Amino acid sequence: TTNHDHHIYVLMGVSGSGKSAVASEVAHQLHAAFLDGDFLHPRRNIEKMPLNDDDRKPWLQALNDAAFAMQRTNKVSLIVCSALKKHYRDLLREGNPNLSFIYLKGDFDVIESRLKARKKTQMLVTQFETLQEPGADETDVLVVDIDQPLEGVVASTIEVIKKG
Amino acid sequence: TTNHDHHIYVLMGVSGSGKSAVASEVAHQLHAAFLDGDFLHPRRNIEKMASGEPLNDDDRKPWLQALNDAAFAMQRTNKVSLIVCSALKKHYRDLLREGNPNLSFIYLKGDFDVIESRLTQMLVTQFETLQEPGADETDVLVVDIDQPLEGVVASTIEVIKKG
Ligand SMILES: [Cl-]
Ligand SMILES: [Cl-]
Repeated sequence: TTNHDHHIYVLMGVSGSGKSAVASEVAHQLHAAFLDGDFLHPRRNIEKMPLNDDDRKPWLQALNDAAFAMQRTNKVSLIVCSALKKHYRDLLREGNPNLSFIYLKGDFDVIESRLKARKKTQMLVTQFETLQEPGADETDVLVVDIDQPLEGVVASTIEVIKKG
Repeated sequence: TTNHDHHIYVLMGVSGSGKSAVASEVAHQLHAAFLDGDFLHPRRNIEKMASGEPLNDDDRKPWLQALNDAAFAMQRTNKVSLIVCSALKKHYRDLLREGNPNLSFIYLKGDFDVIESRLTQMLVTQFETLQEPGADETDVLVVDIDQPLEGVVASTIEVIKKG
């Protein structure tokens, strides 16, 4: 069964919005479970690695199943998944009423500079075109401004998680 | 491709050996990737634990394949990746190793006295299922869990840095 006393937060946003870094630190501070969704891409997906809907299908099912597994024994679970399209989000939501999204939101230049700093440019543009910012119909979406130092993003994400 | 410069450590051992607590802390201190493999279990597998039934080999199969896949995904962009998996049988370990030469195991080892205190019946069954890695398993590093968490964490870090 779904445990309503427990909750899943899917950190979403385009590649470069710092999702893993944020999730890892938040998880550590809240003693929460943490899953970087990027690790569940199918064998085949890693072999290819602008992915398509059919590409993402099995991945999103895996992430839906993982969230279900995580909420059984964890009060708080964080899953990183860009979840750019509303449909991807609805897929994560299936049978998971106790799941919400924390949208790490930033402008193109902020994300572009983080990407340029890492250890692509066109994909980022493509990232933004694909992204459908959650609208008023999605009431389980909380937004955090990533145009701030890492510790601030972390603390904004924590506030968003604790406000309820 | 496999990046032999990168490494995956599967923290193994029976339930109650503190696998998750150690992995979490280690990953954070090292900035390593971390996946608790329990989260990749198929619902049916979850359910057998619901009623308190000990798991089967065919049970564990897709679970292990997905852990194998996750290890391969983790090693592409992380120099150090930690996966929690009890990996009690030698065959489970072999499944995780397939295609992953850069995967080894960190065995959180303790006997029944300790794990019972650190912790009923499943524990007894865990030990029966446990096939302690022998000499034919060279990518197994052993960590004594009969010390505080801080020490376990430190011994685990040392094991990862020795190589
Ligand atoms: Cl990101
Ligand atoms: Cl454990």
